[PDB]
Amino acid sequence: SGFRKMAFPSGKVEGCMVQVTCGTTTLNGLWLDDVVYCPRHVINYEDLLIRKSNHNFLVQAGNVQLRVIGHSMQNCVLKLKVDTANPKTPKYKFVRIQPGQTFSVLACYNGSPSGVYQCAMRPNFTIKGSFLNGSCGSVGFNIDYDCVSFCYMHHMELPTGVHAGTDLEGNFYGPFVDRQTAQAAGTDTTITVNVLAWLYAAVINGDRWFLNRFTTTLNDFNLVAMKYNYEPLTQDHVDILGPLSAQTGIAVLDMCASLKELLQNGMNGRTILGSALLEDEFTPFDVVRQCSGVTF
Amino acid sequence: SGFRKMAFPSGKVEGCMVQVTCGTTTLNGLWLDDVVYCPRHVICTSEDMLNPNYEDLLIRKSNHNFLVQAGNVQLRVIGHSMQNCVLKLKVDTANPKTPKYKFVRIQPGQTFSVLACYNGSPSGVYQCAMRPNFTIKGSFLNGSCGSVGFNIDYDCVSFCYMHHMELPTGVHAGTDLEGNFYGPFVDRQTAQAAGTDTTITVNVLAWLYAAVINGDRWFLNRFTTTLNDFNLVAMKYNYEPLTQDHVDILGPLSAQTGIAVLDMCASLKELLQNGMNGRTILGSALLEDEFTPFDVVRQC
Ligand SMILES: NC(=O)c1ccc2cncc(NC(=O)Cc3cccc(Cl)c3)c2c1
Ligand SMILES: [Cl-]
Repeated sequence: SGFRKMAFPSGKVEGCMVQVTCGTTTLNGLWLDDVVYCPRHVINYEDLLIRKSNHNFLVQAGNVQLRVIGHSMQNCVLKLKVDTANPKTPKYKFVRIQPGQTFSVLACYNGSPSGVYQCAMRPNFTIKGSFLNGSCGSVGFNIDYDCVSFCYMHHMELPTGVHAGTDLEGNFYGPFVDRQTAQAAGTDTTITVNVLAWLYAAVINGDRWFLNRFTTTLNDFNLVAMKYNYEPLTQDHVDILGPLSAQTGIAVLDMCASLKELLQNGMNGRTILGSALLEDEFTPFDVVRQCSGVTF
Repeated sequence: SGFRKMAFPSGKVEGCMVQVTCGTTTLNGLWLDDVVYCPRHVICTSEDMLNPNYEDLLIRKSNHNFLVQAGNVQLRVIGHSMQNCVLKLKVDTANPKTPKYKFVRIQPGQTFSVLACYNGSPSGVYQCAMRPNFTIKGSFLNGSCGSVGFNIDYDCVSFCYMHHMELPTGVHAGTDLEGNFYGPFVDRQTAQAAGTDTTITVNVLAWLYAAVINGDRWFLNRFTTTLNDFNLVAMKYNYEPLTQDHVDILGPLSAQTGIAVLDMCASLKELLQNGMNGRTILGSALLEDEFTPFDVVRQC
């Protein structure tokens, strides 16, 4: 029993964190095999990069200085070729995630990991993280068996306190650019399929006060979701929720009628899994994994 | 900016998790140097759990009855001893991945990270607090016994909790790494219940200071309070009494924000009276009590 916001064990990623210094700027890098990946803003980026030599980039792995022997740019990520392969390199892939998907973040400062938290890629492509100055280059990831799938690298904080970054191939999530200019996060929405998954997790843990005898059509629910700044629920989301529906005996559209009643009438002084708000940062897969105990 | 429930990086603890099997029971052990620490209830059957005599059960065991597995390697047990509710299995190999560590006993209100494990394999990490009633509101399934709680301040891992059992309300009970339980609990399947829980007042105050540091002041008011009047009101909402030690501990956050502790106590009194009125504080519609004054200073 119990339901916590749970991150993946961070050990496989900790063994990859390094410090990258270029001039006055110090940030974090990801050392995989013989390449160190970091935000290109550590340095017209092609014009700024052509003026740099390998010895201008100082890379520190623990108390050891790594020698940079090459450098190249891929989108908004700088790739520093080093003379030593990371002996701690885990099995890994670079994957691009979609809004609504969750991942763990290993927040780092000076190439030293300080904390790990779980979060979701918001529908507006920002993340509600917890980062201070020096956190740039911190990474987001998921784990599948023994394979680490790197999905995010931190680049900047927006004026509202939310965060923006890229996949590990340097492509930004969202309409952001890596420079000091007027940029704002778009109006955010609630991840509907995730709220539904969290309602199924509450039923599994013995919280059934919000259940009702009613059902709804997907069209009627989507009109209600549009009214309350909730993302549209598609047939794919309904299919994905299938296992949780079979486990609890509550049809997905039956759980939508509960969500509709919660949106129109509130919680009435009650909580669900210790929360007075509807939680949207647990995917259907996170709920099944936390209520089954899958290990890495 | 931002404020998240943040756990310590778990790598130093992952390299210590092993699987301990005794007969039909399989649970987790903590491998530090040449000793594997695990709940002594690994020697029990489900029947034995009503009134186990651990000394009588342990004397019937030999070293080869305990199967210890570290990854794909079987460790050889060369000795065994019991210390309170923890079993200490001497093994023939020192853990090469043993970090710098200490065993510390924490007090209610203190927070720590938990590395939840099954079959000696880590599955997840979360942050939690030792409740005033000595239970933890964890997320643990069958097989999670032996999972550990820790803090990593600087490069030293301070182990403070080992998971032993789930109570009927879904909350969890365990021991420090010397095998002494937190709370009036016993490793017996006897009728045991968590005492009435309360809110950790010093932690809610710390979290209100974190909100002010992140730019939010909507909840502040022009009033102050005496410590006694604050306690008379807060105890009516099931809040723990605030002591002079708590007021002293909040000193740095008071100096940073310019809001005296007893003025912050007056905003807390008002929040309990009024509720939030559709507003949130650091993305929460409830008053959060699982961040200590130390966690707020560390994260903000
Ligand atoms: N499904 C379960 O059996 C279950 C679920 C969540 C569980 C979460 N934590 C622990 C489990 N087990 C026990 O508490 C074992 C036990 C029993 C009595 C006395 C002691 Cl000291 C130990 C858990 C089991
Ligand atoms: Cl303590």
